[PDB]
Amino acid sequence: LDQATVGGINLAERDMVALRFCGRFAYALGDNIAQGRVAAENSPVAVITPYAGS
Amino acid sequence: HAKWVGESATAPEGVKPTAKATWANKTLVAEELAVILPIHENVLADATEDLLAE
Repeated sequence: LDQATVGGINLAERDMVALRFCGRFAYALGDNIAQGRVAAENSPVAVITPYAGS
Repeated sequence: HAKWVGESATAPEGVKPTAKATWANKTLVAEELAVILPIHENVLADATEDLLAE
């Protein structure tokens, strides 16, 4: 960018330029896998949490 | 005219000035000047010189 206004900075008026970085991403988890005739609730993920006591 | 500049993204000394050129108009206007020289036909005949040439 060499003419845009970004964050209130007028680039061309100030001899500035900017680099505009972006990417587009998505996420999905397949987490209630088939287990028989009856629909089941699961997760492929388990968590370990720190010792809370003192 | 040009100006000296800073580099600040936010302070008023980092901004390049705007400026004008300008034109104006002079004019020729045609004006007339003139004279009429009346003379009597007998005087013009009796003179020794061509008073119309004069």
